[PDB]
Amino acid sequence: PSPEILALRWKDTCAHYSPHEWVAARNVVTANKAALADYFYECMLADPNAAFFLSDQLVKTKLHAAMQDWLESVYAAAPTEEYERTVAFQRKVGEVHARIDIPVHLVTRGACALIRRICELLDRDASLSAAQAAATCRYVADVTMTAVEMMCHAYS
Amino acid sequence: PSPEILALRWKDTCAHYSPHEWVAARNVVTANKAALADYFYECMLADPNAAFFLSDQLVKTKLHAAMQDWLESVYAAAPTEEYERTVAFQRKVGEVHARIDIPVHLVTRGACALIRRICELLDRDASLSAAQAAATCRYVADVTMTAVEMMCHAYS
Ligand code: HEM
Ligand code: HEM
Ligand SMILES: [C-]#N
Ligand SMILES: [C-]#N
Repeated sequence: PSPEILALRWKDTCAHYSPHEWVAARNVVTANKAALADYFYECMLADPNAAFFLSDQLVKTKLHAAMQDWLESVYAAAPTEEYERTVAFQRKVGEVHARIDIPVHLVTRGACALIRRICELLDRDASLSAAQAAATCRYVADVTMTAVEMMCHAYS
Repeated sequence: PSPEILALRWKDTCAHYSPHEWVAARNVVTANKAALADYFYECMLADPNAAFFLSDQLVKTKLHAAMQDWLESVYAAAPTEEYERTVAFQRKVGEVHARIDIPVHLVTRGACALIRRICELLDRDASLSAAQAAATCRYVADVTMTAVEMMCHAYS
């Protein structure tokens, strides 16, 4: 299952939306990427079953920054047309988790935390119309879940 | 990992929203459950990797109806306070998929199809304010992903 094939799925998912959704989403994510990373590790480190796989040092020195870079990569893909590069990266991230047996149910819960908080931030974005915010939230759920799908290829 | 423990997670997720979000979501889902099932199997049977696991007869005679019942169960849980019953059901559904080795990445893509189409339907619901529709879409993503999390427990 090659990256140029997986890139079609990413391109097709994003093509359901306009560049306006891509930009609105990428703007809220870049403006809040540290706060989104904070919320992700706040949610995970609180569950003892998730904390099992995480050290405070690993989060502080590596993963907190990596999560910000992951978010930027996901939301840069469609605007910069870097589909093949992004899907290739998602596949490798998935392989990292599968190799150390991160329970897939915690990966999906993590994805949900990011989708929820990004869509909460979009709802409060005064620069978007009701219709534009709505379309952007649908894109955020779609593109995040596409990234999660690529990551979850490693688990089969 | 008992059902009364898993029920806390479902209750907590739904408690982030008001009964207004629960009802708006349950109303759009019940009104469109057959059309949502249609869209789910339209998306899956189109991918040859997913069609591998599905016969037209299995979809026509069992799963199409089961998907409608799954949707009704997910959106009935918070309004009827049947948390323990719903999480118990989700766990068993997950076990069905894990036993016949349904790739988890296809389960997540399926969940995304339902979230996308339900939120598309909510956007067009003239009876909801912009703010109410927004809150309801966030609930739909959260509660669907909670159901998916419960299903994915079987894969670890
Ligand atoms: C949406 C969900 C997730 C995303 C986007 C994500 C992101 C990432 C990324 C980008 C890396 C690679 C870091 C690097 O090598 O630069 C990574 C690795 C890792 N992730 Fe996640 N992750 C997710 C879910 C989880 C969950 C649920 C856990 C644990 C409960 C977890 C624990 C880890 C661990 C332990 C590593 C390896 C760190 C190291 O030892 O190199 N991740 N993750
Ligand atoms: C959100 C995702 C999904 C939901 C909500 C869901 C729902 C269900 C439910 C409720 C059942 C139990 C039916 C019964 O015993 O009454 C079931 C079984 C089954 N599902 Fe799914 N499913 C999902 C994803 C998938 C995917 C991605 C595939 C395949 C590519 C798949 C294929 C099957 C098969 C083959 C069975 C067993 C049917 C039988 O032989 O008894 N499902 N699913
Ligand atoms: C992965 N943090
Ligand atoms: C499962 N259809």
